[PDB]
Amino acid sequence: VQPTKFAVTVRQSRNWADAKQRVIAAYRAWIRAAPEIQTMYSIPFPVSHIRTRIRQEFERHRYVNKLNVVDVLLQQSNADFQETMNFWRQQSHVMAFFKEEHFRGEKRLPSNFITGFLEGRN
Amino acid sequence: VEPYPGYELRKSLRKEVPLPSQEGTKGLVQYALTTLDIITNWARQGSFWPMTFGLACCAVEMMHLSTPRYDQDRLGIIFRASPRQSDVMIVAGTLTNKMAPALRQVYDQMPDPRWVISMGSCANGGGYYHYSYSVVRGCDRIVPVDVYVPGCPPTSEALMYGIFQLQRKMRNTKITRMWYRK
Amino acid sequence: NITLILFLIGILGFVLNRKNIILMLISIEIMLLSITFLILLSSLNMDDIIGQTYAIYIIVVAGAESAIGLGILVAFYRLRGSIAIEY
Amino acid sequence: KVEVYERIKSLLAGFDKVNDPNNITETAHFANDLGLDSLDTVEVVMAIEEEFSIEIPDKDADQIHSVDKAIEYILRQPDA
Amino acid sequence: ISDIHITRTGKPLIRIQGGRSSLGEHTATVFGATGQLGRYIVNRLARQGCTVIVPYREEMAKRHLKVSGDLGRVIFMEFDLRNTQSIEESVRHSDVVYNLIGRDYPTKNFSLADVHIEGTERIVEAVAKYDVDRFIQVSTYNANPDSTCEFFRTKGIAEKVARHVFPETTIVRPAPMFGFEDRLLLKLASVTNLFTSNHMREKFWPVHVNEVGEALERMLYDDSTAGQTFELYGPRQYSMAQIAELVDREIYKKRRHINLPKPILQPLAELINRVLWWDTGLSRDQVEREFHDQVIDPTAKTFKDLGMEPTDISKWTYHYLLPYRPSTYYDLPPSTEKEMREERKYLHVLDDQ
Ligand SMILES: NC(=O)C1=CN([C@@H]2O[C@H](COP(=O)(O)OP(=O)(O)OC[C@H]3O[C@@H](n4cnc5c(N)ncnc54)[C@H](OP(=O)(O)O)[C@@H]3O)[C@@H](O)[C@H]2O)C=CC1
Ligand SMILES: *P(=O)(O)OCC(C)(C)[C@H](O)C(=O)NCCC(=O)NCCSC(=O)CCCCCCCCCCCCC
Ligand code: SF4
Repeated sequence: VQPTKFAVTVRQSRNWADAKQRVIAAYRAWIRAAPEIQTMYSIPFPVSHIRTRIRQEFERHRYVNKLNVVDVLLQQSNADFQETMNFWRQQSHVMAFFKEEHFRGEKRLPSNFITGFLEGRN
Repeated sequence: VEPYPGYELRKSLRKEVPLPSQEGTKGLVQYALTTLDIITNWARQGSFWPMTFGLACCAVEMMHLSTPRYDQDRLGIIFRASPRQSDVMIVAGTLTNKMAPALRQVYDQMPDPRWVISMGSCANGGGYYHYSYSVVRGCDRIVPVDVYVPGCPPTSEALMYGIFQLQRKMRNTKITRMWYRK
Repeated sequence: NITLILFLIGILGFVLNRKNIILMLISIEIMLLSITFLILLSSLNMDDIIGQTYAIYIIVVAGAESAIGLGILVAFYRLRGSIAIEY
Repeated sequence: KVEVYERIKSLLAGFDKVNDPNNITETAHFANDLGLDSLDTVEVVMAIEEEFSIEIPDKDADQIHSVDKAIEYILRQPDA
Repeated sequence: ISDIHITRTGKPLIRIQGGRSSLGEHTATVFGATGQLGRYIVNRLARQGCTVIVPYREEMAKRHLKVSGDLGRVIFMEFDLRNTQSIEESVRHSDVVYNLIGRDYPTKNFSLADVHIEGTERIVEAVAKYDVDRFIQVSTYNANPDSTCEFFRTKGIAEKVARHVFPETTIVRPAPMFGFEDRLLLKLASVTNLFTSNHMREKFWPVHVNEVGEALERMLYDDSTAGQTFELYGPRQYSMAQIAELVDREIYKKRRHINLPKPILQPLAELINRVLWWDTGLSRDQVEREFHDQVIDPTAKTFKDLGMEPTDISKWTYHYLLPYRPSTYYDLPPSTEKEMREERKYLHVLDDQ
């Protein structure tokens, strides 16, 4: 806020009820900003595709049961959110977040044993 | 079955034209086009305006080329702040990953004809920071480079030698004769 | 004759314009120039330097009133943020 | 009002995370009746916010957990 | 699809799949790589750590190609199509040769037959002399040696010459391609007026230049594409008018075509090509080409055979034409009542400054 546009002072969560509000607050800001993110970096994907990525990022950490670890993830989310909504990231940075735009594909690991073996460890 | 009817006989009348590097000027229309070639190249050499992307300590040696001892202005070199007014990009410094998008952007904003001079070990292949997590291992990963100047830092005279090489490159550039070949 | 046609152009500026208030200021400038041009040409026909003097004071006054009108527009725009009429 | 509900069906029925369509009521809940977990609910309120073109505060959004709660909330807000 | 590729002549290529520094094992020559399509095949090979031989004419034109590969991967060769030594010096080490040399207009130095028929014939003869494994010859849609249109005709004989000298020639027939630096989307989007003597009624199936470049790469990897023929086109048929509708729909500008009649435009098109020194987009055989309508051969391999699904051009107009839509404040649509009301919360002039 005061230092720069989307700056959030680093604070610990008081309890699990406090943490959950921040996590939902963080998700709400992210998926709300998805229309702006598309037109601001000229992303060649629909807001639906972008918003799915937001949920998966939040779902990788759905099973965390440690309060200190949540505070770390919340601070990372605020830092990524600020550097996105401020035009500090470049199209290369945001585009790299979408795993489909790598010339070797998104399925960058072998499907099963025999496809990886026939190609040579993937 | 001789694809087209005269295919077999036509293999003996195929004129073999010389390569541009070993071609000559004979006549008047040829001579005219070399004259414009000389004239247009003399102007490119005579007003050599670099856009100094002075990333680090190589910019100090680059800055010493405009000072009284060497006085690049005596040869027609004027440093330009924006890529719009510039003909040559001198990458003089370590190109970090964080900085590479900016370098590509200013290269894209340079009008043709344009050239890039990589100056210094860092700009050339990464230099002392080749094994760093934050360094591009040579600006030729990002932009095409016309001349590489070695040294960390190259001396002011070494930079001048590279600029002379690029001028000699312009002086041998075929423009009106290249279109005249094809 | 040209001066008459110009007065119509300034007149026609008010007929055709529903929403451009800046065009209203410009159409007054066209009318005033048209009337000053008429005085100048007539002053030439009647060999009268007073016509040229009258035209000089119209240029002075019309220049003075353009500045007042722009200042009034600036005070207006400071509060509204638009010179567009919603119509 | 009733005009809000007919717009409410336009997005919940289009939502792909509903357990079964036509399960929507005038007072249905996202969690108990419609089988929506936490974040799917966050997304539904965000879709309603877009329809009425009014931003919803995070505290107000937490209060909204049912189809009726949203219908009541949008009416109170002047923008629509 | 693996760490081993065995070439037509048997060479085993043990390959380390990766990025810039990896070992692709292939040595490729790409003729006409300095044009619109040559950048996508050269880029695809070099970034896999394959050696790409690039024969060029203008030095300043080929400078962007070097960025694709690691050090020592993109190799430049001075070449003329009438210098045989240069053609076969560029080819004797390669295991695959792409012929992308074409031109839509005749020049003072090259007739359409000189660049296409005689051009291919010198290259294909070099390919057979050194036993190159794969010779992929790029051609045109509607390629037919019985066509009145010299473009289509000279693309027809060159197919027959290539297949005669080198029976395993792979022929690729692309439809007009769109994309970055294309001559379809930007030509419509840029030139103020077009001299089209057919009311833009020629139809075709546009295909992304990216997919053609990717397809060319996929033929290298499968030995089953040799001796085959590939018509390569997009999913849906368009016409120059319908695509112009998309272009206008994206840049907020109105297309204007003069549409002079054929008996008058065609000789004029000849004059302009013989007095102007660049591609004017207008020539005698190009005016004739606009009456023809792309007819797809039914006995030719498609993207299906390569495992690809072309995208429709209307999916790409917004992406490729976004930098051409005006974004000045003067051009936004009128403010909503929501916007009119919020303006009254701000001072709009600094009176203290
Ligand atoms: N683009 C399209 O929509 C279509 C293209 N094609 C074919 O696709 C292939 C590639 O197309 P595209 O990349 O767009 O074409 P471009 O015109 O962009 O490039 C053609 C290439 O041919 C080279 N070339 C032309 N004439 C000669 C010559 N006389 N001697 C040596 N080299 C020459 C050019 O080199 P330089 O730059 O030095 O002139 C250039 O690299 C060509 O074979 C073309 O005919 C056919 C159908 C549709
Ligand atoms: P619902 O019951 O479904 O789930 C509620 C929560 C998530 C609280 C779980 O039930 C739960 O108990 N979770 C445990 C604690 C927790 O939520 N962990 C904190 C995670 S915060 C997090 O994951 C932040 C990631 C943000 C990433 C955003 C997208 C990436 C940035 C780039 C955007 C696209 C390019 C511009
Ligand atoms: S090459 Fe040496 S002198 Fe030049 S910028 Fe890098 S470290 Fe500094």
